[PDB]
Amino acid sequence: GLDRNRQDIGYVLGRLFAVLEKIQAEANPGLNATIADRYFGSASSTPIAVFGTLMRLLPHHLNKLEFEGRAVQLQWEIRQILEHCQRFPNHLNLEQQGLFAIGYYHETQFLFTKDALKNLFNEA
Amino acid sequence: RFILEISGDLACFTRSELKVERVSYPVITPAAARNILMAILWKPAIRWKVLKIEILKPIQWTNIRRNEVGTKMSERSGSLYIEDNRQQRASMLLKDVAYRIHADFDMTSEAGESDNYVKFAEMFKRRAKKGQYFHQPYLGCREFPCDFRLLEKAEDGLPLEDITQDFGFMLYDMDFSKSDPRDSNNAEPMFYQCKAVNGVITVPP
Amino acid sequence: SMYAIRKIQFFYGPTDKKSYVGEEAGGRRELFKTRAEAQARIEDLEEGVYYLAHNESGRPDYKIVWVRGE
Amino acid sequence: TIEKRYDFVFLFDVQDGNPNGDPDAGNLPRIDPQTGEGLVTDVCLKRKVRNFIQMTQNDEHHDIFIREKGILNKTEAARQYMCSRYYDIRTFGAVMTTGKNAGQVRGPVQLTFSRSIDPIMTLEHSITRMAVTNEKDASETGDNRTMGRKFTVPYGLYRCHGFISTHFAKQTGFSENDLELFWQALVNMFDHDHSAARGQMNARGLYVFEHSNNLGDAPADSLFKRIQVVKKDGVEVVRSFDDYLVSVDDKNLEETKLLRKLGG
Amino acid sequence: TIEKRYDFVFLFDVQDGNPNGDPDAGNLPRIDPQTGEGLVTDVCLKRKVRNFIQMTQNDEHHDIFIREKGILNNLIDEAHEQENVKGKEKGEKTEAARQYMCSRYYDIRTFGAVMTTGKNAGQVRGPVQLTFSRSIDPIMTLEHSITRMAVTNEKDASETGDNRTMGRKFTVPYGLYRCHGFISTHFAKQTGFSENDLELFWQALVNMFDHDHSAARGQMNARGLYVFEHSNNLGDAPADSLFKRIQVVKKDGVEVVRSFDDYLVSVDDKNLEETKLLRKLGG
Amino acid sequence: TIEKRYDFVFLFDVQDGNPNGDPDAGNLPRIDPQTGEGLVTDVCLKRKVRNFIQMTQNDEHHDIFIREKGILNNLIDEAHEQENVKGKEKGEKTEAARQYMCSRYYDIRTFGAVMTTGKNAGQVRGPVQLTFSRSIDPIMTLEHSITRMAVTNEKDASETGDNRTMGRKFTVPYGLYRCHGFISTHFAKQTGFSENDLELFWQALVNMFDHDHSAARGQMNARGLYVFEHSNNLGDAPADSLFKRIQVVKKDGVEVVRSFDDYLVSVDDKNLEETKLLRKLGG
Repeated sequence: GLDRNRQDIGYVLGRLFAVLEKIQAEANPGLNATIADRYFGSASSTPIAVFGTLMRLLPHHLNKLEFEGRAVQLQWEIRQILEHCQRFPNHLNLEQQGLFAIGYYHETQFLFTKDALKNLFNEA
Repeated sequence: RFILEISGDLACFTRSELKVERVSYPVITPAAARNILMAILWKPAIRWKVLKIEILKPIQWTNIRRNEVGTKMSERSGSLYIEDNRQQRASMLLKDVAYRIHADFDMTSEAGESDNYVKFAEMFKRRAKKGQYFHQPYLGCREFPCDFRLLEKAEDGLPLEDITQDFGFMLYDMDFSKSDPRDSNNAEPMFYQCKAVNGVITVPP
Repeated sequence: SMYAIRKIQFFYGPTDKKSYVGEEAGGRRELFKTRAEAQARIEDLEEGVYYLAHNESGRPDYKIVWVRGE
Repeated sequence: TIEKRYDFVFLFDVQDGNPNGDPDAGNLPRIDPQTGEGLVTDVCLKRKVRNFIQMTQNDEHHDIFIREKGILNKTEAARQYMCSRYYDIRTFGAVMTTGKNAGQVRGPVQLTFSRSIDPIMTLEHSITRMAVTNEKDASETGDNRTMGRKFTVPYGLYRCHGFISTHFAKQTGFSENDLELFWQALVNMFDHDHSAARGQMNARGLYVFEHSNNLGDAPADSLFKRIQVVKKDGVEVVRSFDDYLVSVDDKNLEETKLLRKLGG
Repeated sequence: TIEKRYDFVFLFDVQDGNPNGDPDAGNLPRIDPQTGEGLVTDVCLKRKVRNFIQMTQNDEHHDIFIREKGILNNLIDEAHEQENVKGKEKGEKTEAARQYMCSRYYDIRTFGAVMTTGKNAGQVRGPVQLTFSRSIDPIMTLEHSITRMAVTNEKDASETGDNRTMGRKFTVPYGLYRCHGFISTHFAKQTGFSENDLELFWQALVNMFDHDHSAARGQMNARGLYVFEHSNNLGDAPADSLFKRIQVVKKDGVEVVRSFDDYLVSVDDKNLEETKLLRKLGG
Repeated sequence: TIEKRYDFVFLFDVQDGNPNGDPDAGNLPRIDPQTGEGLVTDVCLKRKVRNFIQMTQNDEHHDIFIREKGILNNLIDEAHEQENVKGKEKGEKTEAARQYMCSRYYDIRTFGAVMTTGKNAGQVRGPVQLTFSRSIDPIMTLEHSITRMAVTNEKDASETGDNRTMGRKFTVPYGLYRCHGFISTHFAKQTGFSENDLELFWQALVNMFDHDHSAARGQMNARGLYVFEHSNNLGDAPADSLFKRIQVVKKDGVEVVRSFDDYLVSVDDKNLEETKLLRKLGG
């Protein structure tokens, strides 16, 4: 399963990264390219470098997404997830670096599920 | 009569025919119980006699070795210098043993002045209660101290009444007769253990 | 006749003991007809790293021997 | 001369190194097969005592009669002289070639196998060296490759139980000053034993129970139970003395048995 | 021979690279399985001291029984056929051989030694035993990988892929190692370990590392040497207290140890007034 | 042979290029995960030395053992047919091989080498050693993406948007790097390392990088080279009391560093002049 509010930095950052990746995926359907090899190595230690830079260009991907429902749902989801954080840390401890990966994979598993995000959005 | 229980971690009672490399008995030795009683209170006028022995927990082996010397020291010598003598030796130790005993005693020929049955019995009860002895009874070797609690009947784990295996003929004691004071020379009485169901019973001559 | 290998082992402290090859397992000591098989066998034992036991002095010595046919 | 029964409990630990390697299975530290804790046979302690005494006193009345070359290089009359000459022989006894009854001469002191508080784990370092042992085949072609497998343990603790029996001290003449010497010995028995194999072995705590009468008053089982040593709750892997707790109970013993704290 | 028993505590660190590599797992620096701290077996440090002596003296009375390539058994035999050893019979022959060898090789005099291979010449325990060394706080290993631009043999000018040549060179970023050492007076009297040789030994440990450099080791150096000097032949008190007097601990601020200034060393000398002397050398 | 003993510190920076890339992690620069600092494995800088010599000397008595494409066993065997064809009878035949090799190939005479593959020819530790070198302050890698006009093969015959696969290039905006080097003497006496070789070596260090420019590296330089010179074969003073006298510090004003003007270099020469010497080479 996935903790809603584990609140340790690595987990939330991992969920954020997974969501961004899924956005990149649906934004460009005719593609296989993954931001994975692009930025896991960056994300482990110094997210302060990479996260904001990615955030710069999320809106373009979001708009290029064809279907409105997916876009607004993912928008609300990232609004929910970013609530926990308050400031991009510059360095991470070892357990933080690992838990970042655990969070990424839990988030990917949750997103790929068939209708969970739909239910949560419908609650909103 | 009297009923006592002994407990301890480790215990070996070496058969004769393997004395070179220790092969302990499965059960305790009827000869051994005599001396265990005598350890608490030795008088030169008391003759002990063991009647019933009860196992308590299932038998269990372990094995061990250590370094030994085999040269009895003599006056003409100065020392030993063990480096020139060592004979590694192995041992088959029983593990986690507690036993129950029913036994009594009678009087030797030299009854003496204070030959009161009652006073010996009373002081035996006293020493059993307070924990008094010449020396801590062994369990076949000085290094395995035992612990004895004077009880009436059925005050420990239920006895393991399970019918167990045979053991053939077994060591009984060592006669003192043909020896004067200080056991000049002795022979070896035997008996038949005959696999008592749970309570091994020592038959007198 | 039966060609085989004598095994010697030197321990610290001048003592040392002897035994053939092939006494490890249920099979008895192993027999080679030709000295060439024995030579190859010596070579392949010499090949690997040798892991000392306790109180062992140095690498063992093998010598070749033909035993009269059992 | 002593006239009262004595008991004591001894607590000692090994920092890093092997106390008593089994001479049956390589040289691994002895361990109880079905529980995971490591024995230390008494005879090792007795040997360390004999070595300490031989090394420290070096005069008459204090010879040992069971020596090790490394450190240095009608019947009743002879028996009494002999048991007056060697400290070891009158302390732990001996067995004569001939005498009263097969030569048995017991002596007061006794000891017991010293288990460990908690299950223990071993490490097997692999070890090598420069030069080949012998020119036999000379291992010239880089064949000096040989491995040694030296053993070690990370940390532990050890409980030992010891008795006396004054009646034997009677016929051996164990003077009380000898008993004081014995105490001092086991207190300082380790600073004069350092060898590569064992590593640092250290002595933690000594607790001495003394009775009032000759034959004693209270069965020693409770006397032992009074001292308790437990693992601290927090840690799951023991690494030092800090991880343990020692508790002493002097609430009832004060009747006729006195307690000391010589160890600490 | 020497007079007074000594004990001491020693503190050294590794800057970059592996201090000791397990021949069971590549060259991974030795590691405790549970606590995650690094281990440096004594024989390594002993070997380093032997090497320093080899470098520094080149004189008789200071040769070393163990060297880069020599037949031990030949050395024993050589020592065996000398006039004193020849004269005696077998029983005293071993002792004579011991005495000669102990006269010759400084190493055997200081540390232990074993010699029973050919013509047996006995065993010597040797005064200056020395313990393991541990690492204060768990360390991490950075598995580095490298490449060769040639190929060893002519078998393959070109590999199935590129030439494999993937070489690994492990390293460790930091960690303080401490060890504890003893010296015995009585055992010393047996082999004649004299005072001046102890002086040489102190000089050795103080300046031991600068003369051992290698590809894999990287920069090393030694920080602390604190010495407790007993007064009488027998002990003044158990050593454990003496060790516990000095201690090292992490400064509270950091959590990734990367230098000496991260750590803090404190020495206890208040109740010192006992006859034991504290002499400090490392600094 | 050199009659002194040298210890030195080295300071070099990188401007816009990957200094040496993980053979596994794609090609991204080698960084310290916990502290986020840079790494430059020694073998890289040493290999640059060897390339410099290859270009400069090109005769005999300065040939280099490792080449762009060669067979090592061939080089060993070729040495095995020198004059000492068998006259040393396998006892020092290997030793003769060592002497000949060290007679020719300056690489082996200076840095260590291993020649025991075929007909084993020996081992040399090497009078000169170098440490890993790492970054003063953290660095941040700027990944890129670039594109090639035409397709390599016909397997991806069709050309689409996802086609023309980009591939990447990595860079580092700035940095600075500290290197620590040691020179032995007693090891030098074995392989005849000579003073002239040392002079060549200093010129190799100061002028290494100009003669090595690739696509990836971009500009690199040499900011400083300081040499501390012992006065005895014996180590006069330990290493650290030397090295701490050359302290380089981030200036206060800037939070993000971009060029050498930011950093500050301090050389301390309080009293080491009495025996030790300090010579300035970098500037």
